[PDB]
Amino acid sequence: RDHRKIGKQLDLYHMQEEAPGMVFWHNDGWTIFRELEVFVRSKLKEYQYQEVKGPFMMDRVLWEKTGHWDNYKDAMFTTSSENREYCIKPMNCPGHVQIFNQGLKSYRDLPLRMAEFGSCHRNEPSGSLHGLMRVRGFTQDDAHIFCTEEQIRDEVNGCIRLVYDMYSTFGFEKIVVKLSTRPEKRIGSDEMWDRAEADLAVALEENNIPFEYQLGEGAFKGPKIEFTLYDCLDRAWQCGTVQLDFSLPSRLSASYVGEDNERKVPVMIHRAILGSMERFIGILTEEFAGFFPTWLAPVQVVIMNITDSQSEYVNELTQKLSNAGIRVKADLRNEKIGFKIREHTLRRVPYMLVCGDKEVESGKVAVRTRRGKDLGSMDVNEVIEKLQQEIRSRSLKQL
Amino acid sequence: RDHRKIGKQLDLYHMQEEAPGMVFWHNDGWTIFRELEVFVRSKLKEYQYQEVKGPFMMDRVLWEKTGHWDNYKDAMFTTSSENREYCIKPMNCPGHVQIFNQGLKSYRDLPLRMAEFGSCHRNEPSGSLHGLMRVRGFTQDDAHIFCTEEQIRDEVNGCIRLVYDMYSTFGFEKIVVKLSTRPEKRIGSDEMWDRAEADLAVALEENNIPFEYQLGEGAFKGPKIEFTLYDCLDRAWQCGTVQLDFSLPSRLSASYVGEDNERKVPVMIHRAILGSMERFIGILTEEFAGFFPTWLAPVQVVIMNITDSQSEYVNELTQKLSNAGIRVKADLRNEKIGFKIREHTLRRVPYMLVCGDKEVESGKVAVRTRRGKDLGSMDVNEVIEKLQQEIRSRSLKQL
Ligand SMILES: *C(=O)[C@@H](NC(=O)c1cccc(O)c1O)[C@H](O)Cc1ccc([N+](=O)[O-])cc1
Ligand SMILES: *C(=O)[C@@H](NC(=O)c1cccc(O)c1O)[C@H](O)Cc1ccc([N+](=O)[O-])cc1
Ligand SMILES: [Zn+2]
Ligand SMILES: [Zn+2]
Repeated sequence: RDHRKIGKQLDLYHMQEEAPGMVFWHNDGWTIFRELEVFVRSKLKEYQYQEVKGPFMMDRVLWEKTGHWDNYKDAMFTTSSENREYCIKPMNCPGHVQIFNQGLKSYRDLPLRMAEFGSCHRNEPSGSLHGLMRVRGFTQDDAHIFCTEEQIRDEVNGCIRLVYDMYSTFGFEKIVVKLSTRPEKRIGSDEMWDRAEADLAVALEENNIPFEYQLGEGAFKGPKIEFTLYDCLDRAWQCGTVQLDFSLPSRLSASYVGEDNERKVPVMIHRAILGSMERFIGILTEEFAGFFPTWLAPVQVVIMNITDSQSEYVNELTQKLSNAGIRVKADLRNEKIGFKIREHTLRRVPYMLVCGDKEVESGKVAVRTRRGKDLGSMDVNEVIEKLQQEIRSRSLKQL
Repeated sequence: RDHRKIGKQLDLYHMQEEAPGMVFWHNDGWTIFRELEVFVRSKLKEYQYQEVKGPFMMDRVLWEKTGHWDNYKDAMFTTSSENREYCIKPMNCPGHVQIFNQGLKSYRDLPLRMAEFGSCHRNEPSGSLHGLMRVRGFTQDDAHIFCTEEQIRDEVNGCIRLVYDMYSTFGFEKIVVKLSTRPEKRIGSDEMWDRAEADLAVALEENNIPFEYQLGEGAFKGPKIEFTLYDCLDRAWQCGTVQLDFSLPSRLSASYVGEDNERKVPVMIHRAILGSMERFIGILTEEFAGFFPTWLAPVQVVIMNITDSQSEYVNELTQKLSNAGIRVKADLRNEKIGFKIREHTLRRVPYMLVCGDKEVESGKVAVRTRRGKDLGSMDVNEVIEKLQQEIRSRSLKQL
């Protein structure tokens, strides 16, 4: 249960000192990463999130208008061009406000939910880097919700449902929720904080979450919620964050016309469910110990001949499974079938299809699982339907 | 036919001086961009391209090992960290060789086709920037093929087929192909160039392409092919490039074990079909004048009520179309139906579904196109099937 060893064994990714803290994703690791994005996109569709893409660097003058910039200016990579200085973005939020500021908005556009899979970079001390857990370049399942004060409770509800629904998909059902105190120095009126804290407290009560208040001081932007999942080793991983912001929309001049035809500043809700997805893949690799569920497995099925007489059949099957949307590989190598099955079992391929002489003549295929279970000779279409159901439902367990 | 005006009208993207040459993609522009990636991914699947992801910056020491670095060092953004200097990648190729250099390879791994949608940045003079056509950050449909000398002809054939097949999808069928001369200063033996030029010439003859030899000097890496499409205004756009490389794999220490058990340097083939995809969207926006084909349209269907009596029906329909994989929006605003239809026609929505009292009671829906064609009342499932066929086939024209 070391994602760096499993990552190497399954050829998921690598790192080198020429680019510290930045992942080289190999084909199979990138497959897992794209599948996670597909999964995230399907869950946001339910809430009608927009999906946007912001630029990788912006003028330092823009970043200086955010606020508590001094505290983070040390962690950003900077660059320059034509006597102008840029920061590689360490966060997507100011870019999202730029998109919100294009076009007059009014109350009828809110809540405006805007998600991005945007790569961000931070200049972390090299001594703290570790595998996929602590990186310099990361992509989170990021989004920002622009809403009114009244809409906070409903919007925080949606985030809560999204956290519990996405975590359970992977088998994470023990979840701890920590609310945050209000620090000495904050932006915003006391009244505005008091109402927002009421929204958060009401939203957690309706869902019956047992929350604690965290001992350390919270942010200056607004109240904050952090979600911690526990893996099968009962290890704690803080992944989800919901952060209210009364500061950034005002600093970057976001506004909308309200019902009273009066110009107002939207509330921003920053939130991420998985957090850094490089890290979440690290957690998953260890949670499953490399036995990825079928929908996540880089290679879902391997089809093998016993002799060269079945090679044309195996290629036919492979094309058929591939056209049915299954990540499938043919293994036509000159190796004994017991050698091939063992090799692909060690590489954690969910299903293994064996094609001898009986199967070419019958139109069927012999099915073995990576756990060693012998499922017998099955019709090709039966196998396809069963595989498609396991994939579309993102089932955690096999047939 | 100005993509910057159409881009603004349809709310596809914007740019600002805080990040010159770098696109802020809005929801609808990003939808087009992701659809293009889906399309590219489906065409590469046919050739079993891998898809990888490399880091955004690498040590300047690595970039200096490439060769003709002096010529391009002026165009890269540089940054630094812990008394070490990095270049924001202006190209994906050295990152792909790093991935190839992880793991011993042999002849049985070749050809190894490795694609990436990787964002790259170049420090272009601000005076040359223009819309989506000349940017500082761009993503091309990039790939690198590692192969043997013998495999060049077959590999170049695949690229040729991919160029003609992808361009025709968008309606581009007039294509001009230019081969390149051999410059005075080149890397590689004369013999190695002579054989590779024979591979390229044979590959073009088999496909019956009329090629010209370009007047200007070619690259020093190897022979080169450029493909130029013509749009409906008969404007020439050079998009595809196939560039042989005998230099980079040797400089960055790529090798494989051959059949004779002898260590050898692979040939690299750099290729892109669409080129910069920001630019290709610009070309498409002008080619279609904003009337995107259904599969590309940011919003494929809009469903409208006439009064509040049909709102529940419209929401039901919307959820049904959405579950069927159609990008669909309900328009329940308090506006006359003729006003709503005109508005969504001006925004180039392919299909418009009108729900009055007759349609709620009949279970049908009235269909109007963005060209003004009245298709009559249709069963909901008929509409879904027709829409799914137009989408899955990426048809250029409506029903
Ligand atoms: C304030 O913005 C706070 N943001 C978050 O905690 C946050 C959580 C989930 C999603 C998004 O988009 C969020 O912004 C804070 O700014 C986060 C932050 C910490 C450190 C640095 N840094 O460069 O050292 C930047 C941002
Ligand atoms: C040599 O590599 C040549 N490459 C290409 O033309 C190319 C075409 C299609 C796909 C890929 O991946 C390619 O590399 C050349 O290096 C391209 C290049 C031009 C200019 C700069 N620059 O930073 O000024 C970098 C690379
Ligand atoms: Zn944020
Ligand atoms: Zn290249």
